[PDB]
Amino acid sequence: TPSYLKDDDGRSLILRGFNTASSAKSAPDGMPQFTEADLAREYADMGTNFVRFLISWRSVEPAPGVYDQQYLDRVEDRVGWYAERGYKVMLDMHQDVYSGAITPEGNSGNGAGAIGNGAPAWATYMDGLPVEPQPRWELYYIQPGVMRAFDNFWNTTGKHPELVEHYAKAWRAVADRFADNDAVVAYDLMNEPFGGSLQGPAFEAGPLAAMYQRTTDAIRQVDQDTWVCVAPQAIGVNQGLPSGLTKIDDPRAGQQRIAYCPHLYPLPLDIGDGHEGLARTLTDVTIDAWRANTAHTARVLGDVPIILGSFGLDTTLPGARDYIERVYGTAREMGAGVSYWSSDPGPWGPYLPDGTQTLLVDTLNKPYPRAVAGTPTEWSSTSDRLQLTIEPDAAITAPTEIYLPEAGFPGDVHVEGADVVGWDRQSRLLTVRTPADSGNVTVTVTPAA
Ligand code: NA
Ligand code: NA
Ligand code: NA
Ligand code: NA
Repeated sequence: TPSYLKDDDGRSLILRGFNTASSAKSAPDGMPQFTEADLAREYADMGTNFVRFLISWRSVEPAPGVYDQQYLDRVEDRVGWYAERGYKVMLDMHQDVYSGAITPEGNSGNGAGAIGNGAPAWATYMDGLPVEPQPRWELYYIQPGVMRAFDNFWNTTGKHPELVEHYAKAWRAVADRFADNDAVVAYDLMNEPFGGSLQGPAFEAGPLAAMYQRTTDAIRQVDQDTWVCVAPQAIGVNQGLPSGLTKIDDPRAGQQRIAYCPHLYPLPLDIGDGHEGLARTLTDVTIDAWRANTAHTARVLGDVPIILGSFGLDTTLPGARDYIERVYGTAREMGAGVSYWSSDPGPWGPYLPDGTQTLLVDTLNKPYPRAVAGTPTEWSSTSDRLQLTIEPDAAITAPTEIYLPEAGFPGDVHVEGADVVGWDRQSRLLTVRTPADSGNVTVTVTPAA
């Protein structure tokens, strides 16, 4: 059965939010094009309680050994917006195709970029190997200069043992700033690791795991309590193949706080431009295969919690809502958190460029338990109902906290199996208390007559 991240009250967290935001990748100041008013809109429309907040190595460490505390001030400012609205934050050290420094035309400055993004220019060593224009961005991964930049980072070439050490110490700098931040729950060490010339389990169990171990150790010099979240290699594994990632040791006193944060991008959904016919058949197989592989690696890592850190699609495609609902149902059964890709404007996201909602908003805006006083064994919801079964824990005194959308709960609530402590119609938060002396408790929440 699944394991959960916990809040300071000991409640088990069911995490629902977005990646915010891809616009940070190219921004000179490292910040997403996302305001406090945008967060208020998100919360009002969907009741989210989590964010995978994109940060970047190029912003943390713009020159070797010279950390930018002003950038960290900016991150802290945004984290405060989230804190004020009761969100938990996972910071993602984000890259795609290594760096903006992989081409001159795509480099928005010092490794920032709209396509390639992440590492600072000083950490990018392509050794003069070419990077030719490609018709979709993912193809840059296999261009010679990008492959070489990764091979140098992982020190496959033997020429750059320092780069992983810089990466680990950049994470330590972030962790030193955020250790005492009560809204931060997780550090996602690297978006979509790619091995370059080294592929599969030899990469994952070799230099990838070694970087995760070094970085975990560095973070634990300054932060004992934040969950350290590790990803498999993305290529193949995103598409349903197994990971060879191996266990990371957590030097913290007591129980380990490592979590697993894989992504889900079925190939048939992409190539088929939607979720109908044989593409749907094969995407459903992918989801199920992915679930089994994800559960396996989460066991290997020490029976750890899971966060689906990224998944998404163009919501206008045939079958999109069915796909989204399938993924969220799977995450629910797995006890997984979810950060959807992404909050950015356009048909993948919740809002179009003019601020109009896509179908994503209504799809995501469902009741869910946010923080449960005990282990949630099973739950379900529809627009106007939620049911939740809880394995009791008498040590927890904080109430179970549940989001109820206005759409289905226009007035008061009726709760079977628990006492209502609070029903805040402004914040949309229901708080309930359940007995801890009668075994597993089932709570059913419906609109008042
Ligand atoms: Na900058
Ligand atoms: Na460079
Ligand atoms: Na924290
Ligand atoms: Na340990």
